[PDB]
Amino acid sequence: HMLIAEALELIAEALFAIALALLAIKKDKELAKKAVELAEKVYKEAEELYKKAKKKGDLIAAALALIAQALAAIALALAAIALKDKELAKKAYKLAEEVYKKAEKLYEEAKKKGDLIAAALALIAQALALIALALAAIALGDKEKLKEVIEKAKEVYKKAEELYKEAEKKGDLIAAALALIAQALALIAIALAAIALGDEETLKEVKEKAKEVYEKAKKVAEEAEKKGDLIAAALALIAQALALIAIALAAIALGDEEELKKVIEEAKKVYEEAKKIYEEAKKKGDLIAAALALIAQALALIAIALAAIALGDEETLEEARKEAEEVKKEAEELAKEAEQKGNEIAAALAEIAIALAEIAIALVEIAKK
Repeated sequence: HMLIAEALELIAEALFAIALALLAIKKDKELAKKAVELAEKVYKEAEELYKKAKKKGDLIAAALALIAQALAAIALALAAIALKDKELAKKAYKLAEEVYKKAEKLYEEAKKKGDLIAAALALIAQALALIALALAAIALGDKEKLKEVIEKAKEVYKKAEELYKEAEKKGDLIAAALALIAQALALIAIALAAIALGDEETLKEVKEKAKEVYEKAKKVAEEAEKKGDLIAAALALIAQALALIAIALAAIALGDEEELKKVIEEAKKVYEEAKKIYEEAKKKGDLIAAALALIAQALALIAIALAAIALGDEETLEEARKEAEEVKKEAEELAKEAEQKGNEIAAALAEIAIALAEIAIALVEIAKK
């Protein structure tokens, strides 16, 4: 359980570098270089953790190590846009390609052994790596690289759909929710690539397919709540928020103001539902499920922030910023309670919610002036 908690801490550190790169978009070159140095350090540390997890046979810890590697490449690509550095954008592209190739081998090994949870996490690392490739290709202006992102992301979407159906037939609702997370992240990679290419039809297909993921995640959350699995229910709410982020990105490029207003309404329902799961998880003592509920709250506020910025809704933007600070304070209290009871996994997951809430705050500051 120590290798899993170590990888989750590296995930939170990678998200901290993303917020640093997002804040540099203030237009500060030295701030963008500080986010670069943190991203390369997290990438190297997660590489050593991946080798240790593979040496011990912990496929779950090895997959989480690759997820931190993909988030480190995303921060490197975001710094490339702020610095206009094509040489550094090429390095982020190369590092993201190595994560995609490593996660592909791990997904095959986990599928043959029956570990559906580890296989779903490997697909999440592939989808996150494709987001880094899309951002790096945008900084380079490579139309050939943008088309490769769309083709690879379609393979991740198809692999996650087969894994979701297999997990649903076996009753593994945790792996089924993780498979829907990889689908929503893969659609985000396509949306970013289709925007730079100006593909209206592909953006229209992302919107309808993300709605299908949103409806499937609502069914998993209701089934997990009936069985008493609050961990799977919180993961299903995370997939709901990530699917709404993909719909917002597509509605932004297509100029669908009515769809953006529906995203805010739906994301508010996910945020309120995640608050009920948090109260139920804390009452029964499930600190891992409670931390995942705060993660779903932060992602739901990110979807609200993106839609309100494109709509110019300052009242809703101010509301999401206030709720983001409330999530950050609650996660700090949960981290103290988790370490007081020796639950290092929940303590690391609470740190991920803090970094996610800081990303939403950075998004609000980006639109201010």
